[PDB]
Amino acid sequence: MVNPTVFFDIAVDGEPLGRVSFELFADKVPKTAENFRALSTGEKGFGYKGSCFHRIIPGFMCQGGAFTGGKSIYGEKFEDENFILKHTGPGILSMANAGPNTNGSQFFICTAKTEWLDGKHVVFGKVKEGMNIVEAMERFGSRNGKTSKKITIADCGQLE
Ligand SMILES: CCOC(=O)CNC(=O)NCc1ccc(N)cc1
Repeated sequence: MVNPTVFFDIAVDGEPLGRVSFELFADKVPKTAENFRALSTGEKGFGYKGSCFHRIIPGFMCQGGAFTGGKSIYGEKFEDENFILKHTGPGILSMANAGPNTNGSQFFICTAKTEWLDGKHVVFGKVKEGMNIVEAMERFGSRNGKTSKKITIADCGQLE
């Protein structure tokens, strides 16, 4: 089977910035890819639509996925599936966590190589189209992650 592709339409204080799409590496991390895919379509009855990027650190990453801390599709938190894929550069999609085996819905998009996270955060996808949109988002962050405008996922879903 072809790896899934999903998309986010990004808005800044309600004004459209464009569409970002992601390849999900289901061939290496099937359970982790399936969680993000289903949260993007809304098929379990909840997910990423309407949520914000709450933590943005320029030169590092954009983090989102906490909706009313977030939750996985497998009921609160699931195990680290593997560490096959590494944090190799801009556009890498990886799971946020609060220690071992604490994956939920929160995720981050890298804007640099973040090798110090290897073996602790599960990498599961990469930006395919719209990397410049992620770079534009990054400009609304700060040292501590606070955003100066409301950066939201206005819409989301599956393309393949
Ligand atoms: C670049 C990645 O940096 C972090 O992951 C920092 N930790 C973090 O935000 N922890 C909060 C959190 C709570 C519950 C779940 N499920 C996931 C995350």
